[PDB]
Order: sequence, then structure tokens, then C-alpha cells
Amino acid sequence: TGREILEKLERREFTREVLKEALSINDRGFNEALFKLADEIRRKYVGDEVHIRAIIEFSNVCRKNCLYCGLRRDNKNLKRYRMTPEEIVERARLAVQFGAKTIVLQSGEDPYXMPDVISDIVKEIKKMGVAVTLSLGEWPREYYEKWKEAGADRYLLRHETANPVLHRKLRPDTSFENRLNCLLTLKELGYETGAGSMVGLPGQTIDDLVDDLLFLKEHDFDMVGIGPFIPHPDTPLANEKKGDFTLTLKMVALTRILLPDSNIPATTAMGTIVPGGREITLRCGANVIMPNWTPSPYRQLYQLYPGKISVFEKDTASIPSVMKMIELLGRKPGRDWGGRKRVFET
Ligand SMILES: C[C@H](CCC(=O)NCCC[N+](C)(C)CCCS(=O)(=O)[O-])[C@H]1CC[C@H]2[C@@H]3[C@H](O)C[C@@H]4C[C@H](O)CC[C@]4(C)[C@H]3C[C@H](O)[C@]12C
Ligand SMILES: C[C@H](CCC(=O)NCCC[N+](C)(C)CCCS(=O)(=O)[O-])[C@H]1CC[C@H]2[C@@H]3[C@H](O)C[C@@H]4C[C@H](O)CC[C@]4(C)[C@H]3C[C@H](O)[C@]12C
Ligand SMILES: Nc1ncnc2c1ncn2[C@@H]1O[C@H](C[Se]C[C@H](N)C(=O)O)[C@@H](O)[C@H]1O
Ligand code: MET
Ligand code: SF4
Ligand SMILES: [Cl-]
Ligand SMILES: [Cl-]
Repeated sequence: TGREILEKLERREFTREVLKEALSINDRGFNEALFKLADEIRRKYVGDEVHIRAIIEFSNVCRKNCLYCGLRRDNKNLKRYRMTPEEIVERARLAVQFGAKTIVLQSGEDPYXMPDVISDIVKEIKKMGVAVTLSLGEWPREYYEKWKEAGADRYLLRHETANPVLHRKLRPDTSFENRLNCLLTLKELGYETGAGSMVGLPGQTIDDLVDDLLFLKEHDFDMVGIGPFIPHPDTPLANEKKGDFTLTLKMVALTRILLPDSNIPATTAMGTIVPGGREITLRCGANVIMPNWTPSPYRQLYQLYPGKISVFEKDTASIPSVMKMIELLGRKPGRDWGGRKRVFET
């Protein structure tokens, strides 16, 4: 019954059958209790601080062709852009002036920058006394090594799906094995490492979602980014169903229960499929928010999926808006870089 699943989650009996049953029960009472449990674990382990990561999406050029993504190379109905190094550095400086304590640099897999222009940008931003997170895709070990020597602190590389068959179908340039090898290299090089997955991919099953949770737990990732699949009209998956908000929220809540000391964002995709979805997610296990800091006129050209919020407002609105959010939630802004603070247990 739901009570018995909750009890097993509370005593840390994280078996495959317990996770499947949590994801399969659709009862409102059960779901609300699950969300309350995750919220309480979050508060006890990571407290009330919500860490702000300012994201600059500096290029929408990509060499890969992932079937879900609006930036895929085969999409000709997109104006491509690249920010200059100076633009990136100065836009980072503006975010630090606005109180950001981590800068995230994200792009398509755009060969132009790689590896040396990224290194040069990283060194300049590190002088500002903030954490730097990279989210640039799959590259050789040597590139990751260079970026770590340049001063990068963290790397986000969602595993997308832990089903190797599904992974290869959706990401035909590469494989799950390659994705995992990148994540293991990043861990070995001393990055704080983020993984995570989409929920509601075409062909993805409940057992696949269980395998995503067990994967995350196995590798003890420092950050876990989860959101729904949202179909993009200029992709092969244009006519597929969007991922379910509630199911995706349950994946966030279980991630917190499994990895109680991790850093878990309330992703912009969650706020795209449901109005107020980030705020809900911050009350169901999440403790990080990533306001968009990409400048106009580029911001509106980086749409992995459609409907992305934060496009019509001034490009400096997002940091103040998340600071208001944090206050109205009865939470506090992060006081330091918000690195992982491990609580060793049994
Ligand atoms: C805000 C709404 C509706 C509350 C409501 O409107 N309930 C009636 C009035 C109650 N009051 C005490 C204000 C007055 C009672 C006297 S009265 O005379 O009105 O009957 C309630 C109903 C269900 C609640 C969520 C669930 O828990 C799951 C989850 C637990 C986490 O931990 C925090 C996040 C989350 C999503 C919760 C948020 C919020 O909390 C919800 C939406
Ligand atoms: C950038 C400009 C010009 C001056 C400047 O270049 N200022 C650098 C500050 C650098 N820090 C953020 C590291 C200071 C931390 C001080 S603190 O005492 O908060 O630790 C300054 C002048 C007024 C400042 C805003 C207001 O204040 C209100 C508000 C406070 C929140 O809090 C952060 C967000 C917000 C919107 C502020 C953003 C930014 O900052 C503004 C625009
Ligand atoms: N089509 C679509 N739907 C949702 N999520 C997508 C899609 N394409 C790519 N992605 C995901 O974005 C991450 C990068 Se971080 C995303 C932000 N946190 C956000 O929510 O906007 C990719 O790794 C992929 O999972
Ligand atoms: C824009 S998608 C996120 C960054 C990188 N292209 C990746 O797929 O991991
Ligand atoms: S998900 Fe990342 S690698 Fe794949 S097409 Fe989009 S931008 Fe390129
Ligand atoms: Cl980060
Ligand atoms: Cl993320």
C-alpha cells in the first residue's frame, strides 16, 4: 500500500520494487506524502538556502543531431549565433554584479570555442571570485582536463536516459557508454559533476525511470537535473506527447530521498509545462534555481524546446525575479558558492 512504500522510503530500503511501486501509484494522498517527505529531507540535509546559478547560453551552434532538441544540426529553421569571448566575460561580470555566486556557461556542441577559447573565458570569470560550471556536451578527456586547469569547478552532463538502446536511438551521434565515460572522466578530474534525465521521452517506460534513479544513486552525483520532455516542432519528435509534470515531480522527489545531500535544480522546463512549476519543484525536493542570463538578441534563439519562459522581459529581470521567488517561498538566497556539502552516513 502507499503507507508501506513510504515507510520503506523512510527507512532507506531502496529496492527496485519500492521505486517502481512509488512511480506506479497514482493516489493523491500517496503523492502528497511523498512530496512532503522529499521536502522535509531537503530541509534537514540542505536547509532553506536556494542557490542561484546564472546561465549564459553563449552559442546555439551544434554538431550533434539529438532527436528531441531544437538545436539539432538538421534544424535549418533556426538563426544560429555565437557570443564573442568579451561579450561572455562581460555578461558574466554583470551577473556577479547582480549577486550570482555561480556562472553556468552552456552551449550546443559548437567546435569553434573548443578547447582554448573556453579556457580563456573560464580564467577571466574565475578572477571574479565565483564558481564556474560548464555545460558544453561530450568532448575529449584532454579538453576536460584543460578546462579544469583553467579553473572550472563543475560540469553538467545529463545522462538523458540510462536505457542504452533508447539512448542510441535518440542520440544517434553517440551512446550511453560514451556519455557515462564522459561523466566518469569528469568525476576523476575533480569536477563537481551533474547528471540527470528527461521524463516522458517517446518509448521510455516506468522501468526505465527506475533505472534512471538507480543510476543516479549508484554514481552519487553532486547535481541532478531532471525535467519533462517537451516536443519541439522543428524536430523528428514534434508530434510526440509531452512528459507528465506530476510524474517528473515524483522523479525529483525520489532523487532527493535517494541523494539527500545533493544539489537539485527546479528546472526551467518544469516552469514551462506548468505555470509556477519551478516553485512547486522547490517545495518537493529541489534547492537550486538557474535564472536565464543570456542577453537579447540571442536569448530568444536558444530554444531547446518551445515556450521557454523568461523571453519577453528585460534580460536583467531573471535574477531579481528569482530573489523575489525565494523570499515568497519562505526560503533564503545562498550565502556561498553552494557547493555540495556531503553528510556521510550509513
Ligand atoms: C496551498 C494548497 C491548498 C491548501 C489549502 O488551501 N487548504 C485549505 C485551507 C487550510 N488553511 C490552513 C489555510 C486553513 C484551514 C481552515 S479552513 O477554514 O480554511 O478550512 C496545498 C494543498 C496541497 C499542498 C501540497 C501538498 O501537501 C504536497 C506538497 C507538500 C510539500 O511539503 C510542499 C509542497 C506541496 C506541493 C504542497 C503545497 C501546498 O501546501 C498545497 C498545494
Ligand atoms: C550592479 C548595480 C550597480 C552597483 C554594483 O556594481 N554593485 C556590485 C555589487 C556586487 N555584490 C552583489 C557582490 C554586492 C553584494 C553586497 S551584499 O551586501 O548583498 O553582500 C547594483 C545597484 C543596485 C543593485 C540592486 C539592488 O541592491 C537591489 C537588489 C539586491 C539583491 O541583493 C541583488 C539584486 C538587486 C536587484 C541589486 C542588483 C545589483 O547589485 C544592482 C543593480
Ligand atoms: N525537447 C526538450 N525537452 C526538454 N528538455 C530538453 C529538450 N531538449 C533538450 N533538453 C534537455 O535540456 C538539457 C540541458 Se539543461 C535544461 C534546462 N535546465 C531547462 O530546463 O531549460 C539537455 O541535457 C536535455 O536533457
Ligand atoms: C543545450 S543541451 C545541454 C548542453 C550540451 N549540448 C548537452 O547536450 O549536454
Ligand atoms: S541536446 Fe545538447 S548535443 Fe544534443 S542537439 Fe541539443 S545542444 Fe546539441
Ligand atoms: Cl552549478
Ligand atoms: Cl539542469
